[PDB]
Amino acid sequence: HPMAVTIDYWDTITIKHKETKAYLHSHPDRYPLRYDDGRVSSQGQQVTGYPFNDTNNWWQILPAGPFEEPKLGRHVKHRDLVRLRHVGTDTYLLSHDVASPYYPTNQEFTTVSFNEAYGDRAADTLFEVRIEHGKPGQEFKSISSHFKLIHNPSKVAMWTHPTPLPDWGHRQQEINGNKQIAPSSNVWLVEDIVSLPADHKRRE
Ligand code: NA
Repeated sequence: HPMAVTIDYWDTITIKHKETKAYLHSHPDRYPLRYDDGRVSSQGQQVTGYPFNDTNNWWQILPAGPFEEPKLGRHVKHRDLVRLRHVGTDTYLLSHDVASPYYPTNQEFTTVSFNEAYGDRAADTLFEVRIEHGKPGQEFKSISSHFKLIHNPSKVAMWTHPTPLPDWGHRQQEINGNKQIAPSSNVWLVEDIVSLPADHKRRE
């Protein structure tokens, strides 16, 4: 497929849910302190699934360890640990054992600052890219690498479903951590390497 290209660290990408077609998304709005059932959220930045194309779908895929200046040509591979930086808010994807908006059993997904992501909350910002049918050393590619995104501390899978969030979440889809990895509803794909120009050698 001409749009199936190996993804490199520091690329900016869009991440699309295979079954619902929603894009992984974020924006400045926060989770409410209390849900209707009385549970308490982290009040962190919302992470949602959004059906349309906009800049709030853009995430930069980054390495898992200490901060380093950008390098070119470092391919992401099956089962690598990664961070995902939301470009529009300059925050870092995080999950933790706080119950999600609609599923008391599933982990909340949110974002955190650079200082948190490379400091005391670093472990909670690491996610494994588990390619469906992946083999050791296999390169992660746009379009063709269907994958599950596994939170490294807890082994929950990033998940979504169709029933929209309330108005506080802009009636977008919930994103949370599924305790079961096997379901096909845990499958995502990278639709576009946004940062990689159309004339770049990597597309040849
Ligand atoms: Na582009």
